Amino acid sequence: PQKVQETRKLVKTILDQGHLSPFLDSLRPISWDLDHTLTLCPIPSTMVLCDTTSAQFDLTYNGCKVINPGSFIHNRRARYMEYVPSSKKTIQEEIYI
Amino acid sequence: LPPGERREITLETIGNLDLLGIHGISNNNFIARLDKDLKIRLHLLEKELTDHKFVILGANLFLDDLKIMTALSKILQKLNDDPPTLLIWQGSFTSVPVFASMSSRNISSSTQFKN
Amino acid sequence: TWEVLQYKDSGEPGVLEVFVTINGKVQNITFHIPKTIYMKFKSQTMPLLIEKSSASLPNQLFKITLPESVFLEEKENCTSIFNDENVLGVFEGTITPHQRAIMDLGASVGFEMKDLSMGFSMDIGYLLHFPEFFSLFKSWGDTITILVINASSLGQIYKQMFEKKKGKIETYSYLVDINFEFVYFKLYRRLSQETTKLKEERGLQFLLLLQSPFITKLLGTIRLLNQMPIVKLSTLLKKLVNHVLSSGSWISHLIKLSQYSNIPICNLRLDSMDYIIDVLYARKLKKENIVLWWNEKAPLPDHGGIQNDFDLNTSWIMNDSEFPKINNSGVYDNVVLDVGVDNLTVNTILTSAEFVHDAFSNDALNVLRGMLKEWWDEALKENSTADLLVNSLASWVQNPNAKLFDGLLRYHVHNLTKKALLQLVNEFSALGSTIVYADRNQILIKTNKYSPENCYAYSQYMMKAVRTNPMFSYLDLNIKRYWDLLIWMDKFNFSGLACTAVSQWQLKKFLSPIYQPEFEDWMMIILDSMLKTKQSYLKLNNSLNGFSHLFSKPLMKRVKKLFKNQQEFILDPQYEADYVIPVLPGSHLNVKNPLLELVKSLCHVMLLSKSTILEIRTLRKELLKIFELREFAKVAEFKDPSLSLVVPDFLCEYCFFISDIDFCKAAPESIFSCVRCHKAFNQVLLQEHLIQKLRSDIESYLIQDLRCSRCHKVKRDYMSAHCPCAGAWEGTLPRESIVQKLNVFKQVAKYYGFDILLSCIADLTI
Ligand SMILES: [Zn+2]
Ligand SMILES: [Zn+2]
Repeated sequence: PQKVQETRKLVKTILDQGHLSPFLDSLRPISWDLDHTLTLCPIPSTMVLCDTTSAQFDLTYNGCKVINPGSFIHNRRARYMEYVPSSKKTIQEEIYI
Repeated sequence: LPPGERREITLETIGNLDLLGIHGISNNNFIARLDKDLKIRLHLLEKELTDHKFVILGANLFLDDLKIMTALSKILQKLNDDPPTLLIWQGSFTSVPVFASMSSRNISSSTQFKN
Repeated sequence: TWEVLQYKDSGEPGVLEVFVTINGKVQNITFHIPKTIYMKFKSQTMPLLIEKSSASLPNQLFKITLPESVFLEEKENCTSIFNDENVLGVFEGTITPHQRAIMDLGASVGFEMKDLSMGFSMDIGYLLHFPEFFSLFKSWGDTITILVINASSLGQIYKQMFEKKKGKIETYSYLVDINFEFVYFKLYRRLSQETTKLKEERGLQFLLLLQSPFITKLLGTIRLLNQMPIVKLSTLLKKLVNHVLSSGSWISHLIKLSQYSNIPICNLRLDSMDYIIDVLYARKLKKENIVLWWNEKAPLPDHGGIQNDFDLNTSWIMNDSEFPKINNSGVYDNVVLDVGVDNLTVNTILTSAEFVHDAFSNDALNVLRGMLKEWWDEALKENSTADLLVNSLASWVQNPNAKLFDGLLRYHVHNLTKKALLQLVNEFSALGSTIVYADRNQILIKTNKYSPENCYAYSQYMMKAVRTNPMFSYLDLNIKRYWDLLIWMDKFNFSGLACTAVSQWQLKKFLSPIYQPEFEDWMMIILDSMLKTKQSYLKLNNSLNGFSHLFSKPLMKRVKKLFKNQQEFILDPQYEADYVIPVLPGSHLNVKNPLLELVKSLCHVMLLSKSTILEIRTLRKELLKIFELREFAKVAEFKDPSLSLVVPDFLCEYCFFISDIDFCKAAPESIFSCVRCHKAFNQVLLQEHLIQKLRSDIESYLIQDLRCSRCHKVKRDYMSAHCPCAGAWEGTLPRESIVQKLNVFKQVAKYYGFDILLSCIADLTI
């Protein structure tokens, strides 16, 4: 499905690129001293890669579990997400409103 | 795109540094090391704590919309029955960006954010 | 139905509840409106209402039209045309339905909007609230409810103010008419309950006037029954009585605004004329087939998704504002014309007149020009509303809260204003004069003439000769002062005789308290000597030659005596407070000898005299000999004791006056109140502008280009270690300059006690 493919593409881009801001500094400026924080070089164990313009997901790639609770209020539901560190499950949750 | 590298492979081939201070702080004469036995002990404790849960709220949680606040009141009322270990709030806590006001009649942008 | 009083959105999408007027009654009614959308593609697709279209974009296009329900249910859910598939972005998708209604229907218009197309005399209610002090009034009741001496003082204050405002009350009596009783205070339930009592006694046929500047507006609409038609508005009971009796004038003014602009009475805001300009510009833009960059949700223009991304041009456009203000310091024995200027921005927009990628759209500019000409002609025909509008344009072109705000438009207007000021200086100088100083509000002009009484004719000729050039047809050129003799180094540091003598010196403020009177004394003596010399030379017929000789020897004798006294008393606790140097905003530097600081100041003021450099210089030598300092010693050199911190283009909304304000070189009264009018600036607004300036400069540091340190080429690549000419890369904003800027910010924050700015400064480091 389109929604799956355009998020596999996202996390594969981010983690293969190894760095949270692949874009040129003339398109997303970085504080030069602090660019080391955006680098992911030992790939994190989990990533809450939050994004309001993509579907929710809880993918895994290279052992990195990347989750996105994309937006709090969407399609007349409140949306929130329960990551469980001692098992790495990711139970999505919603309240209708 | 150049192939990503699994966490273990990266850590073992850079020399297993503590790049966080999870085990110890570094100095210019002393790079902190991510001690294997302590790593294992922590990992076993991590698997032991079945009950810990991190709750992540969605983005664009505008505090200045009553519908957001109503929804959120319901959610937090659920969470008070069984508290998270940790609770990530995030992302743009106001509907408009909060910038230098152009007028003094309305309550100013900064003051509104504080409210 | 064929007249409107209010639009508001229904809960459900695309539907409006509307309050309409016909046959002498208000009626509640409801419309259905489709959402118009524009989309752009590089390649064709048409799966399906959708119409291929043509319209100028903001700096393959299809119009799209749906009821908002089907658009909403499709867009957020399906694999539809609204999702991916070579869209370059939706353009007008942010416009709220009732904000489409106000544009296309207005006041002079369920029911399909498909077939809708392009004398007040009723009751009023009132609910103004002053935070706990909820105030309620009607045009159909003889008592007033004012919540938590009271009644007695109310009665006589009403009587006095009613007597003060009789004619204004009488002429607007037919809109709102008079004495009444009083009452005063879980309590908050009375607000909902007695508003039900209002609704029970007037189901329709009355109009509710909401609130005043100490707002809590949204929570107010939670207390208030949300189904009324509502005119939203944003021992001190004198204020409340005054507002109540002012109501009739507000209704008259709002009727004038509505009948002029075709905006319903509830929807237009008195609090911002910029909004009326937004809707009225949106009409003429869509009528000239421009895709509209209205943005409801955020200040930035809705160019589609592109508006969310950082851009070096965009960030330059937002960060930049400084006029290249001219300041030719000197002494002037010729009469100097202190020319005020106003309506400069309006003049540029009227008199103004892809390859350029930060020029505002020339189509939209042409619309703004012709529309401004229309408003201006109606102001010349004494339309109070059109006059107020043209005055308020200077706010709207800058205000980010304008619905049609665009940084490109702000910048286009701004740099045209800059060019126009330079051309105005060119015009005055082309007529044989010479400019002392110039900025966007003021010009000081050397005349090549010597007598004010001789020149009250020629000055008016000169100013007329400027305004009669078409480039300056609309300028408020105004000869605000005549300077007979002028000493000038900047607008915060001057003295002169006006046609009589005034002196003001930020220089003076840095001298220790014993010497500030001494400075003013010798400045009066300098003016007196210069004037004696001018009038002497003119009786005998650059005229200042020899003015030092009338006072040099007294000044040296005085300075010698003061130097002896300083050696006696600078260390003395009896006197040291008069020798302590003041800490101040922009306090530039440490100083070891305060008398030497006075001498440096006097000598610098006198060294402004280009005609007479030699005699002053020799006197300066003979003065510094008292300290045994050599004539050119680095200590004896005068560096300005003040560091400027200019917040560019501050707006006084009370008189729509745009001014750069310098928190260090300006006196405190000019910081906390306007110079032209004298309304006070709000403290938090002021601090917010300082934090905006601070963060703008930090960002300008981090987004800078690097320049080669020995050949000044720009660094074009991303990963070179040095320029190909072997020069090391360096900043175009060196780090030292930004350290200095943060230092003056911390000084200003400490001195004026700007708690928000000071905590921002704290949060940088910590
Ligand atoms: Zn003012
Ligand atoms: Zn070079």
